[PDB]
Amino acid sequence: KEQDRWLPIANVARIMKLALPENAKIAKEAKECMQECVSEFISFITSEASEKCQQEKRKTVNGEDILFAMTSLGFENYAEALKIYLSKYRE
Amino acid sequence: ESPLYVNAKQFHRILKRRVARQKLEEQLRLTSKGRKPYLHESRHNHAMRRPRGPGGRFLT
Amino acid sequence: GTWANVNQGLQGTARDILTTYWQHVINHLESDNHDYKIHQLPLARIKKVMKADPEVKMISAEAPILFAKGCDVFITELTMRAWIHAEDNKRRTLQRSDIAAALSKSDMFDFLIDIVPR
DNA sequence: AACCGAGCCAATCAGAGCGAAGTGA
DNA sequence: TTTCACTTCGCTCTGATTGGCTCGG
Repeated sequence: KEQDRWLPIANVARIMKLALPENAKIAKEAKECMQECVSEFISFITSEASEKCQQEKRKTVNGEDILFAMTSLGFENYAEALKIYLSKYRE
Repeated sequence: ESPLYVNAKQFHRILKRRVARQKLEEQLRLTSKGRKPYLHESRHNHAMRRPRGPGGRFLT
Repeated sequence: GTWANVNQGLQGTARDILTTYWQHVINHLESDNHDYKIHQLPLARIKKVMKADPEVKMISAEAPILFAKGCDVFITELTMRAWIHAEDNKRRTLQRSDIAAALSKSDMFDFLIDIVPR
């Protein structure tokens, strides 16, 4: 479970690598920090979506709940960009 | 340095997440467990035994 | 408005680059032929992080799909924001302090106050 | 001078993906 | 009773995990 509370570090560190110049290096420190930030990002947004689902007496968190939670929590750019992505997944 | 007022849209969820992480810290001790040198004994022993080049790299 | 978070707290060249990156993300998410089996992050591990919350019961396949994409954009824009501080200090190595410095520029990152203490 | 630590390499096997079966509202 | 929408099962197969050395900082 201790490895399960984060996304795999190699996957996170690869995305960081592609974000930086070819000559750039990343401290193990920074990879672990990013790993912790990403996991909080998921849990923070999920918690907001989860509480609204419990209030409306719905057992299932869906894509639309994640987008609504993103807007509520001040990730408006994320929600708006992913809105088209969800509708194309559903068709 | 901790501010009194943070992002108004996030503050209440931040408090609830602090409560949620405290409860996971009580039951699993995960917030303070720390990181193991390696996750898996099998993958460790693998890496240790593997044929290596003179530069300490895994061989071609 | 909706896109304030893209440029929030950034100056000069950094503003143009992050805006161009977000226009690149928007163009990609608006594209018509996605393969929903191709992601940088595993869906099962995203779903496990969500299920760490005992308040969460059942999760639609939609949610980890949105997060896979969302988390990529998050990691990318924060790493690009953090790199600014490495360049400021004439370093080729990204350090934890570079991420901490980046978080302080936008209130969008306030939810990480406990993950990366100030 | 001495020290610190991230990239480099690729094979195993933990586990991610997936179809089938199980669950319940 | 069947249907719907998820979980859990069973299994196949793949890509994340992994450390000794170098040499710039």
